[PDB]
Amino acid sequence: MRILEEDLKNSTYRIRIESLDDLWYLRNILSEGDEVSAITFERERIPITIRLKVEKIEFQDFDNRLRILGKGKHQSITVTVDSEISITKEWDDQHIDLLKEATDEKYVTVYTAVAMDEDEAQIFLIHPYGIQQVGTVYSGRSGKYYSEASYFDQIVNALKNYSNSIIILGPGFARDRFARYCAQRGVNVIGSFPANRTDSGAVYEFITSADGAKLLSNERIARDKEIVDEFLVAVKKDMGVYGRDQTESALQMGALSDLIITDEMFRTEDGRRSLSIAQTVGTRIHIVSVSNDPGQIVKKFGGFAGILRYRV
Repeated sequence: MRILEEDLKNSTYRIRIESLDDLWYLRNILSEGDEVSAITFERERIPITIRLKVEKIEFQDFDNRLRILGKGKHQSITVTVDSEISITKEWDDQHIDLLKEATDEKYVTVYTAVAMDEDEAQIFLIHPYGIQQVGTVYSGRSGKYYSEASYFDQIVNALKNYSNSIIILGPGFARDRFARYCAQRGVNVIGSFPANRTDSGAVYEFITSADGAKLLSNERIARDKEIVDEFLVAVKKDMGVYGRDQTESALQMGALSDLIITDEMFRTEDGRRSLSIAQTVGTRIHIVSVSNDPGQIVKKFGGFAGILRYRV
């Protein structure tokens, strides 16, 4: 994301979408009734009171449903890479952060991860907020025992359409052989790290490992993982709290050191309500995104979770 200009007086920022992921960020930045402005076409502007946003994680287009103000009837703005937008609203800390994050290369890097066996390789894109399965190459080895080269070859083809640093994962050294195979084709990798299985789980676990940390411990995905794990360990050790009621409850009595709520519940009034209470009470805040599995966990628990402390 790129910030073109701003108007402090009217709480506005003009941002330019540069990547697909920028849409995900835009989506989290926009809310209920914000005022958005765009130039449509012999150029004409279109200011709007947002009423609904249409966007699915990993999409390439973003739709702002609305009511024109700059007349009166419903209309719509379609955001895509290269689009420019003026957003007016009250910018709380969470939203300002989304902006600082979207525009910082150090935080939005995308990696291509290949978790492979001797007979199967799954490719994923590690977005700064979640994992996106993007294919699967079977070696067929069982059915042909066969040249591992044409399997490795299948993997390289599936990777041609992407251009991010590569991380190779997997159980038995098939990863090492493949990394060596890629070096001969020019294609160089950060890669090759052991992993129990060959599924998404492997990617998250890599995120959680020493090497994973050195690489992306600051990205959202890694952060949401870190806290939700703490919570999971918390609940096991009888120091955790889940569910709106129970959590809000423990929050109110300054009995919890960490308040974990979801992406979704933050767009909720209780959500925003509890965040401030949390600041009053002296409790750390954590907004986990349902766009990754750590978020999914908290979602299932109700969207609210907390880690206990001796009543403050």
